[PDB]
Amino acid sequence: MDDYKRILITKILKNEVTEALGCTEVGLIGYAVSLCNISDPFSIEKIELTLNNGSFKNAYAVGVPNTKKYGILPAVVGGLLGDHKNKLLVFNGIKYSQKLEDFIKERLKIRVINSPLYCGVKIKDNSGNTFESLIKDNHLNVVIPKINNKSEINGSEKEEYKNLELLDFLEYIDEIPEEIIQLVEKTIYTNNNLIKGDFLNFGNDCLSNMVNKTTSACNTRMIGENMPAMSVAKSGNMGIMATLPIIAYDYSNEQNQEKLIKSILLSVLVTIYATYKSSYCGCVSKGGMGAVIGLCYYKNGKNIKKLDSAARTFTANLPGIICDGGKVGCALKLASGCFAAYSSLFVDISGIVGKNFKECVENISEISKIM
Amino acid sequence: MDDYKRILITKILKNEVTEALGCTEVGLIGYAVSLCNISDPFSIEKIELTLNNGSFKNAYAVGVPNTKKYGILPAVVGGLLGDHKNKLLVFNGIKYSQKLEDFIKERLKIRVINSPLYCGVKIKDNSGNTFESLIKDNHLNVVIPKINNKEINGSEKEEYKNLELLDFLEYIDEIPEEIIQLVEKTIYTNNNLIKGDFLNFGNDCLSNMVNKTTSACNTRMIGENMPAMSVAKSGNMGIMATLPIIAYDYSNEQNQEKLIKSILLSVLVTIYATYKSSYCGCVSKGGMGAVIGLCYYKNGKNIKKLDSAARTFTANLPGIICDGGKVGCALKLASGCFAAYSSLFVDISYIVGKNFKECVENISEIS
Ligand code: SF4
Ligand code: SF4
Repeated sequence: MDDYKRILITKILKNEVTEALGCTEVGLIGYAVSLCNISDPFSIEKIELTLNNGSFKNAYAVGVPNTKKYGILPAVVGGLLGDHKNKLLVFNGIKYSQKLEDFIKERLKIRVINSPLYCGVKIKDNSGNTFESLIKDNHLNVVIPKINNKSEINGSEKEEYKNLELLDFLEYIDEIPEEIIQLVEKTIYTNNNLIKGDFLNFGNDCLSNMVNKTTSACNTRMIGENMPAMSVAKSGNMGIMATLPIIAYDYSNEQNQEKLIKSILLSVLVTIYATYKSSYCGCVSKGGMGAVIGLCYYKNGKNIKKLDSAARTFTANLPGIICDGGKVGCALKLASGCFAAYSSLFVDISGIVGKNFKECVENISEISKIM
Repeated sequence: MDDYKRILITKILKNEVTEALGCTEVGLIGYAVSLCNISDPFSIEKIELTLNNGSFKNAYAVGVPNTKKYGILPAVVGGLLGDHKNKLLVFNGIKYSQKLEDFIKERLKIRVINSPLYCGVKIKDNSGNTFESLIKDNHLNVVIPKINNKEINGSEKEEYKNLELLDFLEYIDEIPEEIIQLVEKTIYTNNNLIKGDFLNFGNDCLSNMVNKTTSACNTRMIGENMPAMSVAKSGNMGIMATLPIIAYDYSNEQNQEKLIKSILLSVLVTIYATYKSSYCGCVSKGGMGAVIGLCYYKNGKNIKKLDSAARTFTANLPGIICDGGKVGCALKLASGCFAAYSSLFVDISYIVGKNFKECVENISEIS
């Protein structure tokens, strides 16, 4: 109950657990375009968009909220209508214009580079003036223009979090502040609304519900429904993975909101922890690690001996950072994570895996660095 | 319905679908030791065993059939009793001796190297004579001593690689009675491996496939004196290709006529994938046979649906790492069970090939 640690955890929670309208492929392009502040989008003589291949190879199949269209073209058009102050929710409240899409289709040129996250926007208008944007590395790292949005978690606050143990997260889920309780309740509500039908259902059993509900929420997001998702560390998929299996497991079990809240928070805490300790398919390795720990708390309580067994079994049955199948193969990856996390609660491991939760998170983090 | 196709397929079915007693980790050590032909195992002054790390990190937790012990020590002791003519099945009919294990424990020295498959055995006896064995690269590639090598031919294998899924679908309609008995044997042999609950979480079709496949897998791992019908010398690959289809049939129509066709189709696809690739790999090739086999039982010879099942399974391909501790292998098969079953309910648009042959080559490229 360090109180100083409570202050650290709560700042990390408000900085990483945030809303996002649409996938961050289209959300990033829209926000980068929106930062140019083109007063009259019909004045654009030419527009160049510079994206990395890691964000290009998937944006073609992602639907843009409030447009009824899919791909990069409506993400840029949407950006020209949305407000830069909305950040990741740039597509919110936009009134789509087909006349603008027809005008922009002609002047839009896309350059693709092989590098980490990069999203540059260069615009030249009829008057001869030029405009520039640049979001690099992190989904909210705005390089151009200069925006003194001072609070973002600095390196010391991040390093202090990486040094925490599972025992601290187990103590925190008892001493929860009311803002964090409302943030967790918001997360549970936001991602619950994403469930809109059957995507991969094969029964009424607990596992098939987790798979169906997690994949339905995942699909709803990817098709471009005007519904925000509560993302964890800027990843909408990682927030879905960390929450939906626990929401669906609660529904199929006690239906205890008090327990659901603690388990969802524990899961989110573990997810951010793994993300911080990781290097450059982390959705299911980091998100699924939060899910397996969260499900283990609901099913066993604060039994460290059983929480450590769940982490070793999950790490042994690691899905595979493949990712390669665009999106929809993205939902299949979440479904696989659902299976790995649920099955890990019924097997105990006696090599390639660590001894405890902290050792396993570092082993996963090592796999993502070299491979 | 070419007559030359029936000839090559049947000759390959009898060459790849064979029995196996214990995991090929322990089976390899036993066979390599057995090739030294130590007339009196109690005459051994010293023994050195040279294994690669890819086979050492497994063998400590693997049980040796007919010994009631686990590990390298009883695999070497068992090898000193078994016949080199038994090959991979060297542990069959052995009468374990604790007195020999006590004597050998003292003189056994293990050297571990970081290289592809290697299993060398050097022995020096009380009389001053020396003996040597060496199996490297393939589980049956005996380098030392020089053997006849017998029929697995390069022209025949290449002819099978060039075949299409259409040939395997035609073959499951004109099956020879020896192949029908071989498939029936496979279904029976691997069904007997199911010995309890390993990973059960319900009564549903999927949880049955997972539980039965992992229980069968575990039985083999613990060294029970029960052979398993391996596919291309892999017991795990043989389990993966058959158990989900045996457990799906049990939970569905319980049709032995369709079970045989589906099991054969699965085995055919497994050998095909194995031939197409070099150098985890049981669930990618064995699970590909399982997904095609399950798709035939559920949809028949619908090529449009068989191609969709292959693309979905290739998209949802399990982990690349070979799970250690041997316990991790049961978990890998369980994951393959999930990937194969779930692939029959999702269709993929547009990595990921267009048809079954393209997907097998994509998997082969990853390995
Ligand atoms: S495959 Fe995994 S890492 Fe890649 S986008 Fe989908 S969930 Fe994220
Ligand atoms: S982890 Fe995969 S490749 Fe390795 S032994 Fe197990 S099934 Fe075979």
